[PDB]
Amino acid sequence: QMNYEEVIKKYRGEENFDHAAYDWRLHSGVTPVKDQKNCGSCWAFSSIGSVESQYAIRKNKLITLSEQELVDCSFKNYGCNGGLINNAFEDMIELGGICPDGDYPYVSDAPNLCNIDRCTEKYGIKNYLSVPDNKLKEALRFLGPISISVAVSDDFAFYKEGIFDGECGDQLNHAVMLVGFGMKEIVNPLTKKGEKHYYYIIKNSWGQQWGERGFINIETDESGLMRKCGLGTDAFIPLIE
Amino acid sequence: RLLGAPVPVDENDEGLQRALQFAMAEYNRASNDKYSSRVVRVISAKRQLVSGIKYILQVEIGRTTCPKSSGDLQSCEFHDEPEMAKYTTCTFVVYSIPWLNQIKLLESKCQ
Repeated sequence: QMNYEEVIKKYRGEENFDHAAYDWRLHSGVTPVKDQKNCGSCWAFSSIGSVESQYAIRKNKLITLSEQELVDCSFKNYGCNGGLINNAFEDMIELGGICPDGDYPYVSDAPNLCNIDRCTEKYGIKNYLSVPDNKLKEALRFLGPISISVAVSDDFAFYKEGIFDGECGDQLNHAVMLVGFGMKEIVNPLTKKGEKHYYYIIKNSWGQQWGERGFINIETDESGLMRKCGLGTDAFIPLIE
Repeated sequence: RLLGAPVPVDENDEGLQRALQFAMAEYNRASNDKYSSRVVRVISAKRQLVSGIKYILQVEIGRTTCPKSSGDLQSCEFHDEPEMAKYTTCTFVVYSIPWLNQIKLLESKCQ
């Protein structure tokens, strides 16, 4: 509900930056990766991951919130049967914060009635803003990790390592986190000259065994306008201060 | 509209076949009947993306005039009299986690 141009202004101002690479994983902006398991709650893991990231960046605090509470209590979404990121944030505002996952443990598909007064203090957001599909790098650099949607395919669920560029999904279907962008020099075996390969760094919610310890790299250009699998057609980021 | 909700997925979806195949094979094995069953048709299948892949099958099963694969598997034929063929409908819920080369049968309740 806010305006990107006005927000980015106060967080960026002048401070020019390098489009080649920046990784919040090396700047206290990414909390540990979790696992949704058997239950379609990526939309929640994505959201909550974004807010934990905001606390580590702005409050210097390291907390892990409860996506269970969000799954049980977000009447805008459909718990383990899907949801939207912006609905997630929406309800966080109404609920008035979410409890630490230490008091409200995750149990995925297991039957579970919602209960808000289940922790001493809750953590919430002031509001959230949407990021233009041509500002992800800028956004990431001065605002922080972004909760995004992306179209996933089998070639994706089978990713192991490196900067992926396999086949995409049919339509947007999975929710993830954008925690940065990198760049690797790779000598073309035919011209024998090293070429620059840019990419985005994504945090998934399928555990640490998947991909590179839970993360995956996606091919992109220096400006980051190339959004493979439409990654980012849905891009939101919570504000807590 | 939603991320992470169960989607349709076509009948010839190779990933599904494998999913069904597993389900059925698992069944005949769990069944105590000396005759192996097998699917008449796939009514309504849906695939949900999660920490792995989840399938939801609605199929009509039937009893065939065959042994428990000790054969092939492989297509016999269904029993000629509908009472030995004991046709019915089942709902399978398979859960595959490929990057862990594992697969399960979460739910298999028949009518």
